Amino acid sequence: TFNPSKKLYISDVTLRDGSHAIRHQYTLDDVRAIARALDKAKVDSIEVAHGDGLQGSSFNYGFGRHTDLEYIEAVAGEISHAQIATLLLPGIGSVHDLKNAYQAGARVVRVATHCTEADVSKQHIEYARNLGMDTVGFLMMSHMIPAEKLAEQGKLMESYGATCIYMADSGGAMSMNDIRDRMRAFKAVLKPETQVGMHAHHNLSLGVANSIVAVEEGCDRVDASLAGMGAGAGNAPLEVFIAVAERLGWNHGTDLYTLMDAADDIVRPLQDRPVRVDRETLGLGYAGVYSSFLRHAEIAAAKYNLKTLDILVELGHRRMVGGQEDMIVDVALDLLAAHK
Amino acid sequence: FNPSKKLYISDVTLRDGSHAIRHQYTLDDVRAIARALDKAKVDSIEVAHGDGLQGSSFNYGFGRHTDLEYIEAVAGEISHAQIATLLLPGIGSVHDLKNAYQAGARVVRVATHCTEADVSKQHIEYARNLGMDTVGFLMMSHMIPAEKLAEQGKLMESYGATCIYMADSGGAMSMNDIRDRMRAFKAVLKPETQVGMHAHHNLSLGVANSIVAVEEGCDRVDASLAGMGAGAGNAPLEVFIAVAERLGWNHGTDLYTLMDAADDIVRPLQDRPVRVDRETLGLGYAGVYSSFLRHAEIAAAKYNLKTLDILVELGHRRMVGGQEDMIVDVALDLLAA
Amino acid sequence: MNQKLKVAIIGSGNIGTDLMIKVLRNAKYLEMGAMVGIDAASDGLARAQRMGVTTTYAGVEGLIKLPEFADIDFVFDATSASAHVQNEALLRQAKPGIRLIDLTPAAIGPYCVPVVNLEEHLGKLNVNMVTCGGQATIPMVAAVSRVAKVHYAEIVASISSKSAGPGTRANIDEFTETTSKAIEVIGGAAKGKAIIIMNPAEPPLIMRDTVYVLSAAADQAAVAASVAEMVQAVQAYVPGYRLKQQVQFDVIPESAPLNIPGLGRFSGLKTSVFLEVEGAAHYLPAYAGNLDIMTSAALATAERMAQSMLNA
Amino acid sequence: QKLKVAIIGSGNIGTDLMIKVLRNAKYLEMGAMVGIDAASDGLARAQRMGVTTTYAGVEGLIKLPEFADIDFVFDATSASAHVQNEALLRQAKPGIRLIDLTPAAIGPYCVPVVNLEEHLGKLNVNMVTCGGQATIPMVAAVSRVAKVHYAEIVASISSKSAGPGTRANIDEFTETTSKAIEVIGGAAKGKAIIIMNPAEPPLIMRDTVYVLSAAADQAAVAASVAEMVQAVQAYVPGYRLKQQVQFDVIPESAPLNIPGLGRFSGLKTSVFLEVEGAAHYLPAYAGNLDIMTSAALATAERMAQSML
Ligand SMILES: NC(=O)c1ccc[n+]([C@@H]2O[C@H](COP(=O)([O-])OP(=O)(O)OC[C@H]3O[C@@H](n4cnc5c(N)ncnc54)[C@H](O)[C@@H]3O)[C@@H](O)[C@H]2O)c1
Ligand SMILES: NC(=O)c1ccc[n+]([C@@H]2O[C@H](COP(=O)([O-])OP(=O)(O)OC[C@H]3O[C@@H](n4cnc5c(N)ncnc54)[C@H](O)[C@@H]3O)[C@@H](O)[C@H]2O)c1
Ligand SMILES: O=C([O-])C(=O)[O-]
Ligand SMILES: O=C([O-])C(=O)[O-]
Ligand SMILES: [Mn+2]
Ligand SMILES: [Mn+2]
Repeated sequence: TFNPSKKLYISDVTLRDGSHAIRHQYTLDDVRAIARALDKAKVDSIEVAHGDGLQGSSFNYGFGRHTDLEYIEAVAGEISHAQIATLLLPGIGSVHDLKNAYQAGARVVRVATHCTEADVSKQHIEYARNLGMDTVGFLMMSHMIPAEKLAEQGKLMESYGATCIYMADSGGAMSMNDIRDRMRAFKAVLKPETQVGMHAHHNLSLGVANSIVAVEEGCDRVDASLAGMGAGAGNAPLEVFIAVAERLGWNHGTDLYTLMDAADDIVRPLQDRPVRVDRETLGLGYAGVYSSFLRHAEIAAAKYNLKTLDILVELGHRRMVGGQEDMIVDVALDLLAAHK
Repeated sequence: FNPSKKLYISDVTLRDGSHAIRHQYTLDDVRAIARALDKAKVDSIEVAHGDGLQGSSFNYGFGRHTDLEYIEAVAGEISHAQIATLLLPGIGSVHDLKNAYQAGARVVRVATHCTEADVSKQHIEYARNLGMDTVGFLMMSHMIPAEKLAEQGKLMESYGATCIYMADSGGAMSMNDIRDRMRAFKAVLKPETQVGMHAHHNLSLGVANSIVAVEEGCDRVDASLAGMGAGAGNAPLEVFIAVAERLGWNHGTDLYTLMDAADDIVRPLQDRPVRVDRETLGLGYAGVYSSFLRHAEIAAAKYNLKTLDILVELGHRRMVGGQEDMIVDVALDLLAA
Repeated sequence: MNQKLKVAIIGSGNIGTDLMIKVLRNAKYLEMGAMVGIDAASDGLARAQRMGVTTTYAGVEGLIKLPEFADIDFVFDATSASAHVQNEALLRQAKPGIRLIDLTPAAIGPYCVPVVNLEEHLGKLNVNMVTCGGQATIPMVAAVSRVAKVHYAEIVASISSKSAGPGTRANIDEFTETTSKAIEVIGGAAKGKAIIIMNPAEPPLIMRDTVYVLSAAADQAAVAASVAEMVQAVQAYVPGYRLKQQVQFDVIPESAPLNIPGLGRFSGLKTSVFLEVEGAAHYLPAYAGNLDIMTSAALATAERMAQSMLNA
Repeated sequence: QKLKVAIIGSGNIGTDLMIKVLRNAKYLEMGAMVGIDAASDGLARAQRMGVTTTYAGVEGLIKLPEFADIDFVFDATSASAHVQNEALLRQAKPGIRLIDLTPAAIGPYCVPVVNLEEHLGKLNVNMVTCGGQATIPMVAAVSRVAKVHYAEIVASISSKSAGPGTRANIDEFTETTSKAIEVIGGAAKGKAIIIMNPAEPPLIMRDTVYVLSAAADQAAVAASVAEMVQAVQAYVPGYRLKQQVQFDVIPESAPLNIPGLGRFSGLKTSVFLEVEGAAHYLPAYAGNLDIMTSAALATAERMAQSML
């Protein structure tokens, strides 16, 4: 059976998930420089928004240096190959924010919910489909429920109109067989035409390994970022994933050297807290803690004179979900009281 | 594979990690690291220059101390783990092995390029005559097919090695390459012969490849604190142990002790960060011997070339372990062009 | 007292059923007239029946036809923001002077947060109760705004997934929008923001609300004492509402202002209030203080409206 | 007229040497090729050239009738085999001249461009190793210009050019080459490394020489190096620099620490050689055979010239 090879969809999240690593301080020159490189490299999409999605700028998650719409408009002016993607979390961003982001240039939207809460995505997915956007469902903290339950939530977003479903390993807690389990569950219940995306985090050093396995199990889209720029120990490092994909003979359609150069020449120098696996980010992956909590826990650790790892371990015990950064100070205050 | 099977954890922070610090560990550095590893209950602690016994040289870089001085310092601090060492025929000799055993080494890994196992015969025989735990170690294991690699492993077993490692010295293999090689080894070695994995992290697969090797029946895992080691480093020990622990594997070590040692003792000793970046990714993409990294960076700075251009041409030349001198040869040829 | 006015509750779900139990047990000027649902198998209707309350599963057109409707003067809407529009429409035509108390975020009538403005809209025939997050956090915003000018106020409400029924899950955008607007209008903040998060953890989590208030420079002791007075005031309605932590403060110098993109470059004081809200466990268990903070507010508003009409 | 010789060891070195004796020797002529493996290719090459062979080792050599007139034995077996070969040959023919191509080194070292004339009267002369014959001339080229504190050589050869006899004497290779770098090259301390690479098409022999000397004039070192390359080319035309001599000044303010040897400043000279062979047995890449066998032959030839 002689058939055309599968073309992988490469979704860069350097300007959205990577916003967490720089505490949402990208300049307009930064986003233009990064988008130009990515677009030259021929990635399929460039995701742009605050790390917590549209209207994530806040005291809870940190304020952005610019608004999401300013960043989107800046990127739209520099690119001609890739589409602009954005992230929207019901409870934080709204359909009105999605309308404004579409007006600014976004054409792909990933509507993200905690893995058990996909029914809050209905109106956003239906609105995005009415706008003619590439509409994607995105399930956060995907290690928290079994593969068949996650698939049922994915099928619910499919029923709302999403044409792609992602699993996001927000806590960077999964290993390769957990990825296999989830990909098989999705493929068993979704329509054959519905795309599947992988969004791995690197907290256990398996961001690229998990992406490779996702693709071997049939996934269509892979989220990654230059130098892994992203929450916790970062996302799967895009230049690394593409180097491996290239050695495997996979049809990824991007330019490897452009990505390798952009990662170290443009993106890496913007880091002020190195995006790597270390005691703290390994603690996120081990405990299965939402990766964006990293810097907020390091800030609380320095303010209250505690160890960041002790804060993360307790957050793991508390079973917090995405968006619950206010519980980081709660845990820190409780640890101080406990120690007294 | 059974998760209750006890894994053998072999730390290489004081041997492969020597490459990351350009062989400048102080004696207090090696005592502090060894003390933490011993407290963590790792099975062995490997001590030597990066290029093994008598690696100190112009080609690989001179040590701050000799191998025997480091071994003696480490011996004085530990009580649980054994001291392992590395010996490459063509660089170190049986004489050097004898001295290392007298200083305290009990495990010797005799390393050859993957197609040259027959040069290890005398070293393996000598190690078995001292009653050491004698291990064959095949470098650059991505360079030949699994069946051919297993044939070389069988040769070392035949000389007397009781454990055979595959080392992904270029950090070029992905997970299925590890399965292929594990299956080939298990098909031809005696059932009692131990198998070991020595992954490098140049493609970010140091831990992933180690996990797959264990799923495929490997007995020993080499790793190092913070990945301290050539290239983008070895499999990072604290990360491998965290994953093994989450999987319910019997790794037999203390994770917390390792995590603190990696960042409070080892990571602060790095000058050039041990990480996956353009240059170390280049090693894995091109399949180049990982210890070439800092020597290529040195040559790049001297001749004003991009390190990556030097590493990609080295990959085309198909160099093996120990060929640091060809790094300058390539730099000069790139400037000639 | 003895002479009470009758009420209907439309929505036999988490909020409506907790509100019915509060009317039954604690109302002094009001008494149950009918519980109205659209699902004959609804647990709330079964509960209403066991407690002797008249029920209908024929919606608001069904309520308008009960014999009891002639004597119902108040209607509490605990359905969903979209359904309130039609509910108001129908009830208003059937009985022009009926009082609607909206527990959804539709907000077709003005906002009421009792500890801040209970007396303000007592003559209005449609009053909106904001949201659970609003009722829990607007008092803390007002507590700061009565000490110092507030530039920006942000609330984060986290509730157990099991306590948020379908009605809540169909109006999440309206939750953020109505709550933000009410933080400005009632709380006194120049700009408001509201976030809602559901967490399905087991045992179910107690509602938590965190309020971040950016004001001009102010005396920290005065802000803390004002917060404490306001917590005491809300506790007269909901006893399990309490600080989980002492009020936290961060001074923001004019030499190093905080940039809120497109809003301003601010200096002064950041006040952080960490609340937890334990409910009375009338319907769901005590962790669901998110029901109570709304239902006690809605009942207090209608009770005061009734008091005013029965005793000028 | 020409004196008869035996070569013991019919491998890569021994067979290459045989071809050179046949074609180039002026004072010597082949008498026998001696091995221990009847299937050895070198014994088959020898038979094709009309040379008497035996697969019965040194013992067989002596029983050979040809042995009565054999005045020179070249030993191309392996270092442990050589002490026994010397023993049995000395007993049987006291004045026989042994030219040791193995790293056994029981006789003094000879690197022709440095000391051909020195040991012409000795009955057992050792030819160091291929790495030593390629690189000792460079160490010596630096030492005649400045004091050498340390010298290190890295020899990389194709795996196909390294027979089993080479592989069984790798330790001896590093020890004898390092001692010869000192004794003949003039370095106060030597080190030698040997690497085998199986790449295909097989690789040309490469040799890198690093020399730490006292401060010196770079043009003078480079000129000395060039003269020595020319000297070696008189024997092995494919011996040459692959790169210009490279230099690094080691300042007195940041000396190099060689652990247990000392702290030194001065000049680091790096010489990058390549050695193409004449393709007498293996192809031209195997210059590691020629650098040894031409040296061995030049030594015995000079001895035979003087015997007369
Ligand atoms: N913590 C909370 O759950 C919370 C707190 C405050 C305010 N609210 C608001 O209260 C409202 C109800 O929330 P909920 O959690 O109780 O939802 P729910 O789904 O549990 O309850 C809604 C009820 O309304 C019924 N219903 C729907 N349409 C109806 C109609 N036309 N007539 C009669 N009944 C009808 C449903 O069958 C159900 O019984 C929502 O607008 C929500 O935003 C919820
Ligand atoms: N580049 C090189 O390969 C090289 C260069 C210089 C010097 N040398 C030295 O030359 C020697 C031969 O190396 P090689 O590569 O030609 O090895 P080889 O295995 O190709 O040759 C050795 C020959 O000696 C024979 N032999 C072994 N033991 C014998 C014995 N006791 N009596 C008679 N014959 C015996 C073997 O059968 C074989 O024919 C080694 O000592 C090596 O160190 C090798
Ligand atoms: O949204 C995120 O990016 C995720 O959950 O990891
Ligand atoms: O020796 C090792 O360290 C290698 O080969 O990877
Ligand atoms: Mn993410
Ligand atoms: Mn290694």
